[PDB]
Parts: sequence; structure tokens; C-alpha cells
Amino acid sequence: SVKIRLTRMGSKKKPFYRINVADSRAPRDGKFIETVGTYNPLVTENQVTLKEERVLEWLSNGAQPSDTVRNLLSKAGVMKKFHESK
Amino acid sequence: VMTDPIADFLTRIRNGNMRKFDVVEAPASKIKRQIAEILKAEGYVKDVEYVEDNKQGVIRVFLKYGKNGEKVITNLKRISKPGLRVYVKSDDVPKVLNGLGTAIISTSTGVVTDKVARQTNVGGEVIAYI
Amino acid sequence: PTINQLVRKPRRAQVTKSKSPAMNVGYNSRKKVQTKLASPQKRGVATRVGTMTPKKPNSALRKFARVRLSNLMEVTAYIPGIGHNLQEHSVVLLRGGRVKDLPGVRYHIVRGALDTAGVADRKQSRSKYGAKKPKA
Amino acid sequence: QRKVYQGRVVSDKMDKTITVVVETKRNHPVYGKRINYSKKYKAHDENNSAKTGDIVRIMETRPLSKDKHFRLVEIVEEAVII
Amino acid sequence: EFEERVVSINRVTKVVKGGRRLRFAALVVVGDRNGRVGFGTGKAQEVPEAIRKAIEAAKKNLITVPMVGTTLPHEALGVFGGGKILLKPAVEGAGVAAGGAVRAVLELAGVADVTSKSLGSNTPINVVRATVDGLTQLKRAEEVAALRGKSVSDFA
Amino acid sequence: YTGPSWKQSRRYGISLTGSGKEIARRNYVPGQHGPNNRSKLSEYGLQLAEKQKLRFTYGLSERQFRNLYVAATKVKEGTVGYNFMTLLEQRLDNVVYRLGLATTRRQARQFVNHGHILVDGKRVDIPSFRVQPGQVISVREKSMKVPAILEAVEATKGRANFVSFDADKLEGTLVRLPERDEINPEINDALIVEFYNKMM
RNA sequence: CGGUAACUACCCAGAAAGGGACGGCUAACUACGUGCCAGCAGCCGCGGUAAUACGUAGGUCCCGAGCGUUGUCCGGAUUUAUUGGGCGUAAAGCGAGCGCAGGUGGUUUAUUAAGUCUGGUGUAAAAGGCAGUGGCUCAACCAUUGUAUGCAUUGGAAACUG
RNA sequence: UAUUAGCUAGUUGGUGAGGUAAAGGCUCACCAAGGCGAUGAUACAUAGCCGACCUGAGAGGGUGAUCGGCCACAUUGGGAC
Repeated sequence: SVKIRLTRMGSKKKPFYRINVADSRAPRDGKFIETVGTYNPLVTENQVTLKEERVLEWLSNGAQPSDTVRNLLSKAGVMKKFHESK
Repeated sequence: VMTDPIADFLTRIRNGNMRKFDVVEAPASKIKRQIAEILKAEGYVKDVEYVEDNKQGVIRVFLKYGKNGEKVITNLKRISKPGLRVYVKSDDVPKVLNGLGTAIISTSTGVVTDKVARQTNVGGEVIAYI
Repeated sequence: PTINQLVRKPRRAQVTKSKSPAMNVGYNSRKKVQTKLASPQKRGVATRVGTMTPKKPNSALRKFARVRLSNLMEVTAYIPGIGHNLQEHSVVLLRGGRVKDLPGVRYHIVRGALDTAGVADRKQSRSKYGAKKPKA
Repeated sequence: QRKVYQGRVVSDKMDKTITVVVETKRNHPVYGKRINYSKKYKAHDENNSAKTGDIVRIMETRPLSKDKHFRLVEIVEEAVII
Repeated sequence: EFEERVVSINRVTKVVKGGRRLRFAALVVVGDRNGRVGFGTGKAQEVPEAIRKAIEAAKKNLITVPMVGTTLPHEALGVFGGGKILLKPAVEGAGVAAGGAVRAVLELAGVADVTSKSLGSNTPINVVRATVDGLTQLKRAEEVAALRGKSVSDFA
Repeated sequence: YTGPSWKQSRRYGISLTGSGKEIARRNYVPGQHGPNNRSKLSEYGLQLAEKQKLRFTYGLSERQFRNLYVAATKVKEGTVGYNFMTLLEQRLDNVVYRLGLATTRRQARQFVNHGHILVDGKRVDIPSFRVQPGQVISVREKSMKVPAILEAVEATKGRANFVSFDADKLEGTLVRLPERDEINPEINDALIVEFYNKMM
């Protein structure tokens, strides 16, 4: 029911994602709930805003991260924290 | 009519000082005693006295002049008309005449002065400037 | 100015008149009282340049075109400049313009238009009345 | 259950419903003085204990039926007819 | 001798019996940019004659506003018929924000900035009188320390 | 763009330090009204006169000027005129022009605009690059051997305040910023600000 | 989007500035056919013999890859004047009385805190301002980061009103 | 827009039943007659609304473009799985 995705926000050749917890129904550019963090992969480089708290709230509720969002959580150790709750 | 002895009284002070004469009049309240009290303390009149047994006791008041009966009070007015009990905030109570004017406001504590009304975060009814 | 009077009272106004009564131009579907999305022009038609008598004491003679208006209004608007090439069944642009010396007008005509030629190097803009920057 | 209003009824005749006057002084942005305004709320009567002068109080609950939005349950103010 | 500004030559007439006598009038403002401003009027036939009369009248009614450091004492007003000029001290030194017939006034008085539109009329012969009145309404801080009867620490 | 200066040179008699050269004889606007007489101005005429001397003396455009001049009308710290005329030096051709190397600001704007002088790793195509103090200005040796620069710009000269003048490498570093204490033509916020910025 | 912006070898000053405006009204007038003629114009207007009005060249006045024109709207306009009107004559006091609502309230004792001021609570996902950061360079603006808010509900204040 | 006066018949209460995810004339049956409204109810024109945004020093005026939210719609009208 609940997801976590990016946000396309940028130029013709300088995009800028912004991670927002979402749904299957949620417009990825329009209607939202609340964004968590602002992201830019390859400039300059591996740039991210992280708080690692509301992802734990919406994983207590259960969400779905994206590609680089999920891999960002493997780059955040909270999946190893799911080994810890495990 | 009787429904504004406040601006009736301040208007009467403008009769006394603009007519450059000695004594103005006011029936007995507590609020007018605070008017001549606070403004006598700020140096604008020279008496605090009323008729000793009357609920309409004439607060007859000698004024505080300049040097030849010269005026001190010029822009005397009641701010809050009887048709409008003026209810302002407490935090940005504004300056008067860029500081050159009085201010008197019935705050939740009492009826206090300009900067005491400003920075004590007390607020109430705006009454009168000069 | 009592309590109820100064509450009944709005900030009302009554003088509200834009100078262009305009059905410009337009979107001719079936009914055409479509209003208002006004142009500074008309992609419409007019018929004939007539001659207008000016005011006192303006001894002159000025050229108004018999303006077709589908909205029941003036068969006139002013043709600026010396001379004109148009005739009946010609699309006529519509300047929003007024001259006190020209009676019975509301509008002018855009001379210096798609249907207009002239002589350039004019001391005002070189290019109105049907002209350009001179290609020699 | 939650909220509250107050005022005299217009019609103390109906069954399981009765209205209320409202005093609420709310602002005119030009004039500044907060002005009285009388909203009306026809709702519950317990035993149709209707009297001129009294004031019943609302309940934010299930509406009774059509037009009966609160449940005017508790008569907190009780006056006497003249 | 004062620092000079010329407002306008006026347009007035004398109507003689068998015709129309060309009457001539003018109005200048003078002063030495310190708070002292005068104004003159020429009721004559020609331009330097109205300069003569312009200093005959400009030499008097030239008084001093209590200039509290190129500023105003506080917000004042001038009313004389249709001259209705409310003058406002504000942030100063960053642009002489005035009307045409009063920008010369705070030039010849030396105020850094003002905030002065006008209401009523832009009639200059009431603008100058409302300008004199707008200087006239001013009590000052040495009087509120002094004439009020107590050295009040809003200025101290 | 690149217009003459019969206005600066003739309608004021002074082409100030956007060029700097006092012009020679016949200070009227010539052709017609050259042998003829003078004219007058008003407060509009010196709003006019001051905006054209400070604007059109330099090489500034009015689009960039009034847009970045409202951007000089940003803050409300009392007299904003320090923030106005302080942003007269922060264009790079004025910085080299106050290094004294280029004859005019138009020369440093030319041969700095060409991408000759590579100011810290960028092929410079804006000589109105907004200058921050305490930074160096890297100058390419190819530019240092341009024969127009070797004729005039590398042909060294005196130097103003507020920078550091590397005569060997023809460089500079903005030490402080010039101001009303430093530069003084008849700069008036009433004239230029009350000619442009909501005329007031 | 791709040999993509960037970079070297940079070619010749050679390939690459025009538009509006000049009676004032606000800065820019003399050759100038005219002759109230043709025309110009937002207002005052003009042109009837040398018109800085116009056609007209030169000089100029402001701008720019945009100029100017009207079409709309805001301001000035306080021209509905809460801020920020007037009513004797210039527009205006009913043709005068009542006593319906409605409005306003002599003084004072105390309560009340309703309104009034203070604290907690809601507030635009945002985007947007006041600042800062980086950046398509620096530009402009974008990306970011905070700041700034009856959005609300709840303790206190009896100084005013109720 | 009161040169937009009297308006309202399931109208408004009560009971029952059907429905619904649910109190609820939500419907429907029956029995009661109210109620609204001259401090604007109905009828007519007009309108997608809001955050926002252009202008005005602000007060504000003005717009709802593009962006985001809600609402509504799917040649037209109406049903229903």
C-alpha cells in the first residue's frame, strides 16, 4: 500500500531527485504525503539528505523504497537494523 | 451626551489649554483619576482633586503650562471611540510621534504607559496619545 | 456615519467603462455574443472610406472607413495617413483610438498593416502607414 | 458530546427539535467591531420540555435526522416565562 | 544672499478699461540648506523685476525648523486651503523622496530624506504655506525635556 | 552596444572613468548645434544626466543595470547608497581598470571577454563577473603577450586603492572595496534611484 | 540529446546591433514643399507663407535583440475618503413628529473572563518571501537549508467593555 | 440583482420498514402542520474554488494563468452490474 520514491526536480541536464514516502496511488510529482530527504546521485557526488527516522516510522507501518532508495538504506544500515529487529 | 466623558473630558482639556485657561472639569470616576494621575506624572496637569462627596464629583484640575501659559498638550484625543473598544495586541504596540507622544492602554494588569505597555507583553485598550 | 451605516457601506464604485466595446473578433461558432476577450485589432471587414467633417474651427477633411460591426455599432473608424488602398470586402484591423476633432468615432484603424503600403523614411518611426526600414 | 452553544429558542412548539439564537460577535474587516450574528440550530428535545426563556445545549454526535444536526440534550439555563 | 530655487513665474492679469494689461508674477524659495527657508513673490512686469521683488519677499518669512540631524522632529502636517502636505520622517540619506515644490524645501532646509506626498491640491501658493505650516506644527525634544517639565529619557 | 561618447564627452564635457579621457575642443554636440549655443536642464535633467553619466560612462546596459540596480536597491540599512556605489567596482573590467593596465574598462572588457585572461579555470566571457574581495585574478601568459595588451594593457601604469597589483603577472586582489570615501563623482540616489527605482 | 556544454589549434576586424522619439506634456532643433493644405496627436492641440507639431534631411533623446503601438489590470485616484471624505452657498440635512427593532451608554461595590492581553496546542506536503549555500557558469534563475504564519486550542490577568 | 416577497408538499416532526460502510424522509409506508423569510428565503444572472500570483509603500485592488491540492466532467441525457 505504501511506497518510498524519488522526485524528479531539476534542469534539462541537471536533474535533482527528492525522496518522498508515497503509495501505489500517489502521484510522483503531484499529490504526496511528506518528502524525506533530497537526493542527487552523480553530482557531486553521492549527495543525500538523510534523517533515518521516518523511514523507520513508515517501515513500522511498512513502505516500499525505490532502487537507489533501497540501496541507499543498505548504505544506511537500517536494513541491518532489520537484522537487529530480526 | 453623557456617553463619552473620556473624550468629553479630553476635549474639555483642549478647551482649557487651547483657550489657555486654568481649570478643567470631570465627574468622579476612577479612570479619570488615572488620566490626571498618569498624565500628571508625565507632566501635563498640576492638580488631582475632585468634589469630596459626589458620584458626579467635579475633578477640577489646574494645568501644567509652558512658560507663558504656553501649551504642552497639542494633539489630545481619545483613540478608542465608544463605538469601538480598540483591542490591539501586546507584542508590537506601536510608537507614538516617533517616541514624542504619550500612550495609555488598559492592559490585563492595569492601565499602563507606552514602553511598559510595549516590552512587558501586556495588552489592552488604547486610550489616548498626544 | 453610525455603527450600522459604516458596516452597510462598501468600498463601492460605479464609473467602470473600458473604451473598447468589443466582440473581437472572432470564434464564430453559432451565436457570437462571445465576450469579452478583446483584441487590439479586428480580423473582420469594412466597406468604404468616407470623408469626415472635423470640428470647429478645424478646416480639414479626414478619412473614415465605413466599418462593418456585427454587434450593432458605428459604421466608422479613422483611417490615418494620406490615402488608402482598401475597398469593400477587405479585412480591416481595428486600432483602439479616439480623436476629439473627429466626431462620432470610438475606434481607429491600424494603417501600417498587412494590406497597407507607404513611403518609408518617415520622421516618426519610418515604418507605419505601410513602410519598413528601406531596403535601399 | 463535545461542543456547546447557547441562546433563546424561536419556536418552543416542535417535537424532538428546537432552535437557538446565537449572539456571536465576529469581525467586520473594514469597521473592526465584532458584530452580533444569530445562527439557528433545530435539534433534540428530550420530553419536549419546551419553555420560553430557557437555553438548551448541543451535543456533537450523530445527527437525529434531517435538519437536526446536534442533539440539544442538556438545558443548562432555565428561565421563567415572564 | 541665500541658496536659491525658483518655483515658477505666475500668470495674472490687470484688466484695464480699454484692454488687457499684462501683469506678471513669480514665486521663489531661498535658504542656506540648514533649516532656514524663505520664499519670494514678484508682482511686476518683467523677470528680473520679479527677481528684485522675489528677494524683497524672499528676504523675510525665513525661519528655522529644529533640524534633528538632517531629519524631521516627527510626522507633521500642513493645511492651508488645498495645500495639504503630510511630512514623514523615515529612513534618511537614501533618496530625496518629495514632491517637486517641496524637494526644494528639504534641499534648502537640509533634511536627508523625507516621505512627503501631498493631498488637497498641488497649487504651489498653498504648497509653500502648507510647507511653512508643516514646519510650524513641530515641537522638539529639547522642549519635551524642557517645556513639558521633565527631562524625559526618550531623548534625555 | 559599443556606442560613441558625444553624450559623455560632449553633453557633459567629461568622459569619466568608464573611459577616463577628457576629450579635446568643440565640447558641444557637433554637426548641427555644434557652432550653436547651449541648453538647460532640470531635476529631471540631472536625474537624466546622472543616470547617463554613471550608466553610459561605463559600458553598462540598462536591462542589466536597472535589474541588478534594484538588486542594488535590495537592503534597507538606512543609506543604501554605499550598497549602490560599492557595486561599481565589482565588475572585472573595472577591477583591471583600477589596476590601471587597460586604458578604458571597455578594453579590459574586450580582451578579458575574449577568453584571453583565464580567471581561475574558466574561459572568461563575462567581464561583469561579480567580484568578491580577497581573491586573486589569474592572468594567462598568452593574454600577457597579446600585442594589443602588450601595446596598452601590459604597457603598465599607476594603480588605484583596494587591490594588490601584480605588475609582473598583471594581476590583482580586491583588498577592501571602494566607496563614497574612495570614489566621488556626483553620485546621487535621488537622481539615479529616483530616476529608475519607482521614481519616488 | 553525443564526439553534447567544456577545451586546444582562433580565423580575418573580418561573419553577427537596430528600434523608438524631438511643440510642449519630460529631457533632443534647423534645412524644410507647405499654407487650416495634406496630415499629426493620450491632454493643451495643431497646419491658413518661412510650422522644432506636419511631409521632409541633418543633428539629436532613450533603449535594445528588442524598440514602439494599442487590448487588459493595478497605482496615482483620498475618484466611496476603516486606514484615507464631505454635506450653509460649490453634490448634499429627509417636509416635519413618533419610539419598532437596532445602536450607544450617570457614578459606584463585587463577581464573571465572554471579548480583551499572556503561555501550550493546530499552520501552506509543497511551491512562495527573509537570509544562506552550491550551481546550467558567475549569470537570470534553479537545487538546497533554515527562518518567517487567527489556520489552532488551552492556563493565567479583573484594568476597560459586556 | 430585494425594480432578487412572501416562500416551502416529503415540506417539517413522530413511528415503522428497506438501504448503507453507517445515525439519518438516506429513502419509502403510516400518523402528525409545521418550518423558512424582509438582520435576504426562494427565483435570475454569473462563478470551478483554494494555496497562490501581478500591481499598489502598505491598506489593498486585481487574477486563478502555467504549478500543487480539492471539486466536477467525459457527443448529449439517464440508469445500473
